[PDB]
Amino acid sequence: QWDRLVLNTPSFPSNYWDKFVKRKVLDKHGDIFGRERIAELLGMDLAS
Amino acid sequence: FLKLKDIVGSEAFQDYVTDPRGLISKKDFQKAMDSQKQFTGPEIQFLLS
Repeated sequence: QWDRLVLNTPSFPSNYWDKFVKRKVLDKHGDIFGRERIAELLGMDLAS
Repeated sequence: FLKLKDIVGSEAFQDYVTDPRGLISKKDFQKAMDSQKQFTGPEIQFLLS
């Protein structure tokens, strides 16, 4: 419940070295939930 | 026809159903399947048929 706060944060992986997590998750679950719900949840802009 | 029963149970489908009686539209069922991105285009066409 508390973790639900860092998901949209621009710096979610600040200590963990995997900086591709947001993309990996987006592409893997993107077809089922769309590319806009995952983008909203992870605070990542596809337009960007 | 096994995945069909699952999607019909899936709330996403029940949500895409706006008609109170329950019967979604042929164009609207096309949408429910489109959402799950499970059945492929021709598969959805066959299900509609």
